[PDB]
Amino acid sequence: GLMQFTLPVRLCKEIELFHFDIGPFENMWPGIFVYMVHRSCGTSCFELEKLCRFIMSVKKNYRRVPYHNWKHAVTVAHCMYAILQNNHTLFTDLERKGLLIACLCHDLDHRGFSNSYLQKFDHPLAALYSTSTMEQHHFSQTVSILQLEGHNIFSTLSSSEYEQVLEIIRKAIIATDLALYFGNRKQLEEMYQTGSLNLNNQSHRDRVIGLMMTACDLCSVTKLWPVTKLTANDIYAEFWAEGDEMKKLGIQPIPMMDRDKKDEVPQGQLGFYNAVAIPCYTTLTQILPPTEPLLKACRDNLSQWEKVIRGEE
Ligand SMILES: Nc1ncc(OCC2CCCC2)cn1
Ligand SMILES: [Mg+2]
Ligand SMILES: [Zn+2]
Repeated sequence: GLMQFTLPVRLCKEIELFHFDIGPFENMWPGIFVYMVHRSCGTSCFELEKLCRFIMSVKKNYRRVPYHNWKHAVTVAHCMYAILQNNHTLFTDLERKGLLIACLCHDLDHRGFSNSYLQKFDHPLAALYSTSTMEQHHFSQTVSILQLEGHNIFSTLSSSEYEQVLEIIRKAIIATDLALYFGNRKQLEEMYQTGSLNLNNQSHRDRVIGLMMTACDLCSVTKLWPVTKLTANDIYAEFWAEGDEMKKLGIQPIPMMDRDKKDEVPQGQLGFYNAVAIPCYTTLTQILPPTEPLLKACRDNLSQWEKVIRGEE
């Protein structure tokens, strides 16, 4: 285990920043993830042969969809890495191990369709899992890959630590269901403001990890404008495909998913930053002050979308 991963100078420096873009070279993404695990967790956290086999099976189980693909998995993992590196002492050994794996696995086998579309289509997964449909599926796929021979990266954990890490991963992946975020953020807002937020309270830790998962999952809105703007195209490529599939079931989709209403995109992003993103990063900055650069970048991107609307770009 004297084999370190190193990145070229520009990446070695920029990877520490919240707004890092992992770049268009797919073959560098595994090495970027291993680099992050080594610095975030330690060079001993995982057996490298097992980790590499885990990563390549996870990659194979992401689909070639415009947005919810392998690049998203690694991008979301990198956002978690930056949060963990700016909040060193706040998180246990198992949490750091668990959360980067949770982020890598959080959208496993995504087909580019919302929980709503599965329900309206009457997909088998909607019968198996009544709520957080895709998210229970992502966690199921995680456990499946973990159970493949030579893929159990948690092998050296005790039985109790193993149940703990798999519970961190399960709660973290379920928390990426945006329908759960609204209630979770509201509850964290109340607890921070009334002064009852207690990081020794496991149910409180769970909620804070939940908000971090939402924060990492939405992190396209916290990049530099050229990345945010170009990621928005991939996000909308999926929304519009889903809108088309709604129209095939004889259902008018919400306007955000209707490709006849592309003109309304900039105003839809405004609503989304105001309703979801800004509140998310505001509450996260309150609980974890060193994540402030995410809120700042989100506010900058909101300002850029206001400029699109005024015809200034
Ligand atoms: N930039 C961005 N990122 C995520 C978004 O999700 C939109 C939700 C509303 C219904 C579908 C999910 C939107 N815009
Ligand atoms: Mg998801
Ligand atoms: Zn995601």
